[PDB]
Amino acid sequence: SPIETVPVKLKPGMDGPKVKQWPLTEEKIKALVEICTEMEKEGKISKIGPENPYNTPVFAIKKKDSTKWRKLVDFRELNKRTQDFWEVQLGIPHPAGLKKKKSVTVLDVGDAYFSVPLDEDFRKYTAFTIPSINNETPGIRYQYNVLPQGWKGSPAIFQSSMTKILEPFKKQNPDIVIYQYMDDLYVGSDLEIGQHRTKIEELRQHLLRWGLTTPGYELHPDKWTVQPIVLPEKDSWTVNDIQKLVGKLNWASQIYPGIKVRQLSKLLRGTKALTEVIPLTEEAELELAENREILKEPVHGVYYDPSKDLIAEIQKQGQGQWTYQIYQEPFKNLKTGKYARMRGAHTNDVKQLTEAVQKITTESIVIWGKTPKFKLPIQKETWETWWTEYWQATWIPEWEFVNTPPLVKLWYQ
Amino acid sequence: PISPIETVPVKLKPGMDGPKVKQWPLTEEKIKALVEICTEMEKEGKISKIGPENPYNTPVFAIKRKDSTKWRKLVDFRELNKRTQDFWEVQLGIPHPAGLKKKKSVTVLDVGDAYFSVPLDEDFRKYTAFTIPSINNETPGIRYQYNVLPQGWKGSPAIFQSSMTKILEPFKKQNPDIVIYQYMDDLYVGSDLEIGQHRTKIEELRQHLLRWGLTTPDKKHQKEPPFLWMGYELHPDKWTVQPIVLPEKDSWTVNDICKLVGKLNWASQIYPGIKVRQLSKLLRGTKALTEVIPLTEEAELELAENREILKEPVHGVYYDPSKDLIAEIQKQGQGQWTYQIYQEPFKNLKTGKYARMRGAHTNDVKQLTEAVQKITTESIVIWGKTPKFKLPIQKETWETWWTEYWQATWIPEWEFVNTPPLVKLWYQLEKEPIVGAETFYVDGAANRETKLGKAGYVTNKGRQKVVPLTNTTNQKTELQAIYLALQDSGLEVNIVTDSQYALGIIQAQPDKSESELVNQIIEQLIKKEKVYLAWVPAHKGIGGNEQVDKLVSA
DNA sequence: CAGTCCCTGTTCGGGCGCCG
DNA sequence: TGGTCGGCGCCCGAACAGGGACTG
Ligand SMILES: Nc1ncnc2c1ncn2[C@H]1C[C@H](O)[C@@H](COP(=O)(O)OP(=O)(O)OP(=O)(O)O)O1
Ligand SMILES: [Mg+2]
Ligand SMILES: [Mg+2]
Repeated sequence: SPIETVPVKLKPGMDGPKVKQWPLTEEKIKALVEICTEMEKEGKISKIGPENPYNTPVFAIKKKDSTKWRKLVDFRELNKRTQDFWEVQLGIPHPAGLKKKKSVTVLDVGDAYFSVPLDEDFRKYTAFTIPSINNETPGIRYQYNVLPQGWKGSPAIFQSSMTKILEPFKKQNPDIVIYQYMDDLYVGSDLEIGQHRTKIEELRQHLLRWGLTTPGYELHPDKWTVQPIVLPEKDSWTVNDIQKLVGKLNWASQIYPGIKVRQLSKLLRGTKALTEVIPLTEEAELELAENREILKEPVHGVYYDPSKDLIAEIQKQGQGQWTYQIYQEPFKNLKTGKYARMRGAHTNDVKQLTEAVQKITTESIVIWGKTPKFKLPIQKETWETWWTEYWQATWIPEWEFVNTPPLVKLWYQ
Repeated sequence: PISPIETVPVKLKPGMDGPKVKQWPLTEEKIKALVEICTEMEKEGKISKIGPENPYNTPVFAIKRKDSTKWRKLVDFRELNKRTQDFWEVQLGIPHPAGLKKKKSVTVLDVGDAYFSVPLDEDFRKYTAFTIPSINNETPGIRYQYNVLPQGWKGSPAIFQSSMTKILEPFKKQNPDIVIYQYMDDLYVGSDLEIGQHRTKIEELRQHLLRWGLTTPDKKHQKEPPFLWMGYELHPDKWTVQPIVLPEKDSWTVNDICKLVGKLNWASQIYPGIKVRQLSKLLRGTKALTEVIPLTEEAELELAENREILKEPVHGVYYDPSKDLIAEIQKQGQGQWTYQIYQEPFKNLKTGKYARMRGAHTNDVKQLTEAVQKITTESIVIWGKTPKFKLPIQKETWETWWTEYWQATWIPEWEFVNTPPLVKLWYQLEKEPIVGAETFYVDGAANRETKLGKAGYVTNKGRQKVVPLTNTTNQKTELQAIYLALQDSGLEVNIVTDSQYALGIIQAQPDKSESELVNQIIEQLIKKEKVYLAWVPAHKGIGGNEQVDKLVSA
């Protein structure tokens, strides 16, 4: 039986994923199980015991109003341990041309991986445990035989046979740039919605009769300008109204080593009343139209170093007011942006912060070919309590939690 | 007897060998029983004798049980475990009466000689080597090894549990309609059949189990309502924790206090509002669990208070999914909180508390949301649903704190419940300078290796002050300073700072902190009817800024 | 730059409780 | 005399961890 289960190993001196599974929902377990049921009946997974000390959290999320749940796993802790099998051996050539695509389309197809038998000597890590309500029964475990969606090598190993499934439509339409991340595939082009959409539907008839299957949907991240660090636009300035735009430009300075201080630092040198109005001279008034030009001029010191991890920071402002801090180093903001709750049913803090962690990453992956390391503004407990609720990203960005006073949020406000 | 179930594969820690520790002598009493057991155990094949070819050995002992002529035979496998590979525990949490749905028919079964019915793998058996001493301290001990999961082996648990689930796998599969709460070897069969048909299925289940080597002796709760299960008492329509006796004593040692808090923590699931803060507080000065510790007033009371609650019998009900799951919570003060979940007023499912003070600078609305999570998580663990809430915090005090806080805090579907002590932000902070208000410029500092430092302010209407601080730090100053700029100011003030440490602290409107000084700032803060607080860079020579530096930099 | 303090969080282990 | 194991909970202490502020 000439198949080819590619051998793989974890980094040197690295055990496997031993991460406790977390609480689910009635609805979530009922589907999460109904799934693994079929999934075993088709040898993708196989029940396993206690003697396998490896575990990864799992859960599901209905999606797109398919009103059909999809199974997902936080292989995060694994991909970190799964050795550079995904790094220094089988990297990914940055198709930087996708930034320009008029209209790109994303479509999950990893649903093909489950036809790619995984190295058995490795399967022992894909172990995930399902729980039961009120702890009626002990954890029902399982393992992976085929390729586990949402994993590092899961896409890497398949890509080879992938590219070869692409040649017919990827060479009869080389104008388009086709990128594959984790499970989702990206097809960015320039055609109009009347045409461009009718074609993604052809790339279907090609991939379904070639194996793969899949059930505003488009994107144009570049078609959206990062909102620069705007300043106030008044015609009278108070003692604080000034001391504020002062301390703001004192920090909004390391982003632009060239930004004027003294002319507006001069307007005060004595203990004055905050209410008091004291407009400016022509030099400090020209500094308002000057240090206001550095804020339309793209910062300089931005080098996308794939050698380091894409970090980010976020901000809670007001009425769906969140802001993008995509950077690789201190003040080295590669790109920044925002996100406001649309003119639809007004949701809540977390519900959005999540989309506003998903949206910001959807781009990070297109504009860079990878995902951030979000510095989160929410509380651990909180995040972990509902985050899983509002998520449809077949992947999971790494992240941390952080609490730090605003007035630093002003600069993006 | 012993089960045909598939044995389980266990290896040892890479490059590690078996135990080789001797048997620390035991009473002429335990030996008498160990020799009375193994006799049977070996006769039943649960253990095979061994000779010189077995290089390993580990000690064992015995235990009596709750009013039982029976002894439990244990093995001090501490060493082996260390050298034994490690498994993934399959026992996720614990079942809870409150998560049981009302059933037409219940039964409870306890598999006999549970572990000893599950076969240990043929290869590993070699390490479970032990030695059973002689009484006349003459004849060299007799040696054996287990052929079944040993009592006290790091792995027995997850294995048994696993082994068990697989044994019931077929029955549950062919009897989808019978709920079977299983915990270790403890079975609770819930059915909606009539006594007739249920008792019949109960036999089927039994025979099945025995046929797989699992005996279900008559220690099987039948028409036993109240059933005894997981430490409760299951009645036809309510349930309750078993007799939970506290220790009445005079002089209290430290673990003693430990047993109390533990128990009261056990009580806290149904007797509502047990409180522990002042008793747990009583256990910070980490010491000997044989060391006498004094009892405080706040403690002494908290004890007797709860001790009373435990006198009035209480109970809880079962779960009905065709009816909303509610949870209400109330403040018990000083950072503590109590709560209950019900579906029908006065007939609640479970009660509980939340006494953890997460942070050093938070308020009640922080501690309230901190609790709403505790309850959701937990709630999902039990009903796999998330409760609607009833909270003692105004429908606005919330639309304030959140739309106003810098973090995205969220609370599920919730209503208001006017039931003091309500929860409300103890004060606000003007987000717009207060006209006609003495504009103070505050700051201070102290020295690294040297003792003191200082802090002070300056008004825009002309006014000067500064104080000599002792043992302070870069922080104990900035704050110590904003403390006076309040008492030394009226209803309307306007302070400013170049620091952010003190800015964020007071940016959360905290009303409770571990640092007395902080409480003093808040304390005053509550008194003033308007206060603004902006920030401007430090050592960047800003108006009214530098003056303050110098006045203190000295 | 560093080497430092302050401070705020986290994580982890330990003890007791409850269950088997 | 005393001593085992696994699960979960509570609380406490210790060891981390990252900022911000200063010193050399
Ligand atoms: N104190 C303990 N130490 C280690 N394991 C225990 C302990 N108590 C219970 N167990 C584990 C091992 C047991 O085989 C299993 C079941 O114990 P249990 O149901 O209370 O009695 P048993 O099944 O060993 O025989 P019996 O039916 O006569 O009570 O749970
Ligand atoms: Mg038993
Ligand atoms: Mg200062």
